[PDB]
Amino acid sequence: ARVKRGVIARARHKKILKQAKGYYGARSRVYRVAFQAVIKAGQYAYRDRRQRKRQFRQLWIARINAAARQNGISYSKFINGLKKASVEIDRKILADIAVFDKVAFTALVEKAKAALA
Amino acid sequence: NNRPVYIPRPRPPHPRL
Amino acid sequence: MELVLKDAQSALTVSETTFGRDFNEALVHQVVVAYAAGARQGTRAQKTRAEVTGSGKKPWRQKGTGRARSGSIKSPIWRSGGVTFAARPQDHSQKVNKKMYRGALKSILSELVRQDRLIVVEKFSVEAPKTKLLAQKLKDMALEDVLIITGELDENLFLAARNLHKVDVRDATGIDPVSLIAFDKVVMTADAVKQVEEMLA
Amino acid sequence: PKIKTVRGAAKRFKKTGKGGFKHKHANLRHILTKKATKRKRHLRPKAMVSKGDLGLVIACLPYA
Amino acid sequence: RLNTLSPAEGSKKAGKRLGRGIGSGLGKTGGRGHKGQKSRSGGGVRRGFEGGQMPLYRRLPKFGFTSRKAAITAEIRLSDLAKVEGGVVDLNTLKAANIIGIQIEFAKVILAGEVTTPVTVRGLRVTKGARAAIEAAGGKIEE
RNA sequence: UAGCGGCGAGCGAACGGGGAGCAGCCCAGAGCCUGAAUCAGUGUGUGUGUUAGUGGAAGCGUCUGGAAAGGCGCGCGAUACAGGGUGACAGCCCCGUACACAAAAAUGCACAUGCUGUGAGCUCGAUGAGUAGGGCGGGACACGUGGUAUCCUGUCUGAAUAUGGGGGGACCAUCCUCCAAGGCUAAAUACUCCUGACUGACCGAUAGUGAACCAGUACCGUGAGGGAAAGGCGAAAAGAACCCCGGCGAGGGGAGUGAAAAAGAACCUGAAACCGUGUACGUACAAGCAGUGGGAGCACGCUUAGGCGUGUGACUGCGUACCUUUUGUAUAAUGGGUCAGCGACUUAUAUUCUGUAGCAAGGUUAACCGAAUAGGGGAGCCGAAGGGAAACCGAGUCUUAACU
Repeated sequence: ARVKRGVIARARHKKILKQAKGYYGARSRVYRVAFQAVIKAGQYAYRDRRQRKRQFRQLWIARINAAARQNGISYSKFINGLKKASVEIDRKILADIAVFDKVAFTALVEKAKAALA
Repeated sequence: NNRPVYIPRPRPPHPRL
Repeated sequence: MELVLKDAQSALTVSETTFGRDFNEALVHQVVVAYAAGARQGTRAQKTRAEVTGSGKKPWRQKGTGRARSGSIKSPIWRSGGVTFAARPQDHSQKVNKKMYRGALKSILSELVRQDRLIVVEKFSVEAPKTKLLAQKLKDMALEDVLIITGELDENLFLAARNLHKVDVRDATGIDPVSLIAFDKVVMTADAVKQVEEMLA
Repeated sequence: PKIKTVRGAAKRFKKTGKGGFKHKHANLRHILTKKATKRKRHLRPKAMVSKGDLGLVIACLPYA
Repeated sequence: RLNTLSPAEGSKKAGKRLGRGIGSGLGKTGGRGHKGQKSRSGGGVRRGFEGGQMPLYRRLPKFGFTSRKAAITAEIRLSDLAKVEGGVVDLNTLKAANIIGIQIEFAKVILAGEVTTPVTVRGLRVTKGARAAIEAAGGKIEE
């Protein structure tokens, strides 16, 4: 019972090349190179699913630090005041508030200053 | 398309560093 | 157990062990698989690197050539000659114990009775060797795919069903598990029934 | 073809009831004057094959 | 129904296929490790090889001898003693029952229990308990 | 298994049992009786088979369509729905098929009847000599010279002859069995260059024979020898009249044929690498496995009028291919130019373990017979009893004079 692998092999190669669409040069044309490119993209995607969380955390802290300093308080002092005042707002909301609602942030820093003092 | 090569090559002074 | 009739309405006595035993799924499957394997003939073969026409001369020298080392034109990784493990004519028939064969046959017969796929009638015969007569006889009985089992094989019934694909005529001695399973309905004559217990025991 | 028993093995091991093997001790052939009677006496009876080398013995004589 | 029969669970295993991908488990040498004699095609050591050390079947001395008389003797159980033929048992007519074999010419009766019918044995040997067993049943011994 | 064996690797019987098939004779010599059976060769006659062949049943209307054998509806044949062909899938269109017949002439086989040649039956006698055996050197028997029987032979010797001789595994005696030194003999057995039919969980053009195509050809070698590649238009050539550009070209555009000409002979389907034209976006101050996470702008469409999708992607964080081999590789260690196709744990027989199924102190047959995957066949194998080197004993046995 001879088995020909032309149909199955062509299906597998098409699937990999489809996933390699948009890559430069042989990385999107040649299967031997495309397979390596697709696998590497898989490793990076897994790794960056974790770096994204920390990258955005850094961005929020920088935004809060700029906004807090503009109000006359350091980031570390401002966060400590919130903890003392029992405020559970996280960095994502704090950065969002600072960008859009300046008055709300002014109230927060005022609350933080009162708790510290 | 085989084209066997029957070309011997000269023996250079071996590295023998 | 008791086997009812549909034409003469006559009682029949048959041992329940051979017609009322449980259905052994595993046992029947093995016998059916064994029967199919025994039907093969395994008439096939390829040529190994020793049986391929050619010569043992090395295509090129071991060293100096810039290409891969090669030993013969008949290597399996070469075009036009090879087959690493060439097939040979083999027998696929497998052994089945006598008791296991009998047990599967008893199991099959019991379940046919349970699914009312087995019909027992009196002598089944055709007056003349005409397929038209046999077709009429089976038409009024609402049977299209039937296996006729008779105690004695008569040329008249054999010739009538020869050109009927859906109809088979057989003797009690020549009974196989596959035929009983495959056919939708099985019709057994009174004589045919008796020989079954004697051979099945 | 059927397996061939190692004839040399079959002349030195005998199978027992529980699947073990008995063999003669291997230090009672010659050079016996210098040996103590205690050591010669203990080597006289047959002994059982150890577990570690039992697997080797099974392969050598698959039929016996 | 021919397309409904299935085998019992655990009857089939599908076997092991070597060198078929990474996820299949045993690929890339298919479970025979890295380089070495055992990893080669057709490699391995013959039976009893210990890597050059004197094999066990050579370190030990051969002993004993084979007795031809042992191949022409057999032992008779009490259980099968009473199912030979009526109630008479002898060196002959045991081959008819097929419990010794054609070539056997010496036989003994040992205590295997389950003897009820009284039987007579001529030309055989009853060890110690076979004599007691048949006598209780009602047999007799004569040579 | 018994044995053989640097007792290593390995080699490996016989007796006996079950089957297939069975058939026994002649000369070494005279007499009586002499076609007296059986054989071989040539004529006649019957039967059968081969070499050419003959007949061989039964369907129409509508729908789709280039064309129906398809769908729908209603019929008939079948001792013929085995196959092949026919404009898509035919029991009923064709060739066939089951079945019933056919031979002027040449032939194989089994019989009866003629001729030719050796040859029945009985009595008596005879009954294979340089041979058997032996010494020396080898070989064959499972048996390697070992305690080595038996057979064959190169060399040198050498009986008895039936009141005799051979064998029975060194050898001797007693018993049992047979009669060498002369021959003939079908059956069961082995194989297929070749012929016919049939079959296939065999291949389907890098497969299958090296060869599906006038292949052992082209081609290579002084020679022996080695040894390719290459299948597919369409149902039917209906294979493109004619016109136009062009060199009375090539190639092309129309026209026509066709269901279809991106079916036009460079001809079914027509993938990938590779090479191009068009459109959108990005790119000429920016450094590296070329991706990934975030992400503006732009171009297309969608509902809503905010986004969602598709493509591109400035800028920015992180990020030195894969395989192999290694203590350890981005390594400047190995391998790969790319694509497509092919390419590596198989098969047979034994043995052990696990799962599962049947039967159970029982289980199971092999060859073979079998109108046969049935049923017969129990030869045999494994198991229920072991101990001992063995005789032998036996739920015990061995060890020992004997066991606390």
